[PDB]
Amino acid sequence: GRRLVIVESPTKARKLASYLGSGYIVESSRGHIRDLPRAASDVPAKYKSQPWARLGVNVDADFEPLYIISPEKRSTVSELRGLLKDVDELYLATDGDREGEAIAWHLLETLKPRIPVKRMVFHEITEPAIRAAAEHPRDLDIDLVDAQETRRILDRLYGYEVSPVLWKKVAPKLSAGRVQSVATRIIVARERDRMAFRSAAYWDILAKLDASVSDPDAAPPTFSARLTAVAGRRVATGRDFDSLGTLRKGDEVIVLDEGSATALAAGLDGTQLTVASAEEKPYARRPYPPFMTSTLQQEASRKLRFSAERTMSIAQRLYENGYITYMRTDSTTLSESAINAARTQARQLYGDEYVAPAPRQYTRKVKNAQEAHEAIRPAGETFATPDAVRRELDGPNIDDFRLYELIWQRTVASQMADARGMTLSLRITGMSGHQEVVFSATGRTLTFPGFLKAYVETVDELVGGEADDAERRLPHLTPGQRLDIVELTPDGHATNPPARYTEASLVKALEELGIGRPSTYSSIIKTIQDRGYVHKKGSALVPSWVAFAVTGLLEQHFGRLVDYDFTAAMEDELDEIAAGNERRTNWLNNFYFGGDHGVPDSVARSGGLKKLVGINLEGIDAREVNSIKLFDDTHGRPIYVRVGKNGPYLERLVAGDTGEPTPQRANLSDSITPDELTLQVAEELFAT
Repeated sequence: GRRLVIVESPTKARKLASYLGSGYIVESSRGHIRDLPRAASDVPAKYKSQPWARLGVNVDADFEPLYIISPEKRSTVSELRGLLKDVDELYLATDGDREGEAIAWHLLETLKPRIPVKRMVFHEITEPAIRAAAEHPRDLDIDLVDAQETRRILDRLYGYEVSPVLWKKVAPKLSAGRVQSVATRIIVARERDRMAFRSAAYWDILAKLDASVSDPDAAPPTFSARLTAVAGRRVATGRDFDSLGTLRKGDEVIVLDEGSATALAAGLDGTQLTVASAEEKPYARRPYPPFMTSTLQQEASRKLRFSAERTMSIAQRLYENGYITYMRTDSTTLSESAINAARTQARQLYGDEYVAPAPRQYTRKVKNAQEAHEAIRPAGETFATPDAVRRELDGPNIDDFRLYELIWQRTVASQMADARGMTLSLRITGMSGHQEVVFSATGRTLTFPGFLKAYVETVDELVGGEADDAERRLPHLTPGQRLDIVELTPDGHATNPPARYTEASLVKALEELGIGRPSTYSSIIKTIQDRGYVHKKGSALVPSWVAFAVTGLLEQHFGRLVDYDFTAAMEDELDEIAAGNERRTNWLNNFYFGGDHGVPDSVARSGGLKKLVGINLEGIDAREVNSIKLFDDTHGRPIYVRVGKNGPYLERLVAGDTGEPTPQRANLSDSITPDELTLQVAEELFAT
């Protein structure tokens, strides 16, 4: 009575074997065992008579794939076949999402069992979860397998059609990547917005006011306020200017400068201000939901400074070793046992007052419940505390401890009571010579921390802002109360260009645009950095010059392929295949050959990928593709970056010795970010 069990990895195999016990042999497939051909030599002799076999897809026979065993996986397949000959049953215990379902399907196609097969699905590796899964197998879900295969074939066809354009028009060393190119466009577009941004100056007055002379119990006795109106005209702030430094077409404002702000402050010397309005308004802040993949990568990035790749590598270990639930999920739902476990831990650490009065369920509907239906949380019916786990995960496993702690803290905080406090507003009037001025101040208290004692989100380092537990205190004041002026400071400001993305804020955008999925956020972000499209300047993602070249080529000549809405619709359509609401063959025929289905003017409705890419490329001039226009110099001569074989350089045409146009050049490193290469910097590079 021997049973063979197959999982993706050796760590998972040892952990399952520890719970299944005697009579189970648990082996690892090392991931996928088959793939489309990667080179001519992968094509077996039987298929060398098929001209499509190297591409690996017969588009004329409903996109029939040629799956072959990768040469580095032959010995794995050979061992599994030999083991199979000596067992009475086969258990396939890969992940239950479409990736793991496709691996199970491939193992069946390759191993061809003559014995019963049980497909085991679980989202945490605990003795009760593994025992349950073995006793209650799931039927193989061919809709999941078809969705996985649709994406595999899509990626192969996309690469087959688009790569040669990139090679001919940009550089031979480039690889096509469809969703990668969209993420790169997001980053390029932001850099272009920063390059085109022009700042505007505006001034106000910062006042330090002292209320201790009027009300001796004022706490705090001093506070800050800013000038917000003059003679019934609102003072301009940074939000009132457009991206070129001109006022928006909204309500009238007055833009102060140094002179007018200083003159206003001067007319306020020796006078008192008067409280006009003072409001105290309660707020109640609900806890953050339990983690899903997107918010785990965002918070691990902002708080722990982990890259999304590092976070998912750590989470994989924590999952395979039994510490957390499955880490690729769009659910924030907790099981009844995990709600009760979190609520008990909160009570024991923070007291009855800090537990939510009723249990909190964050039942956000998941697009496919078959693939992952629980939040990322500590595994088991009772969560191991961090203190309990700190010893097991010390030394070289410190990353695992730190991410486990973050997950534990988030999960307990999700079952805690709302935070409470007061939002504070203050409107203050005075007179500067003949002109009435208004001063404004705001404030926020935290009278009850609630869940914030256990978890506070970290603000994005580039966007900035106030943390959810920060407090800004203001004394209690009454309309008509007099205030003395301690200090008056005319204060100068400039508008700021839109923030670059961090890894955290790019994940957030990929999720909100509907372009990323739990299984793809981190691989997109890692791949755009490894293939040289994007690099890191501190925590900021900065596009390289070749990213401008490739993004421009796609935008100018293949625009539907990098359109955010068309991309999100394709990702949604693949999900419909996974749910059994759309057919693999129908989808591939419509996308590749053209069809009457999908959103208006998509690749499919315009005639299909094959026709879209196969336009006349002679009109695409490689020289302009690899030329990024920056600006004219003071003589009106265009300056541009050229992406050469040896990397980028600055260029402009100038009068030679004969007076005819002559190239002047200056080589460029990624030390200079694109929005830093101003005209002034360019002239400096041209001098050397």
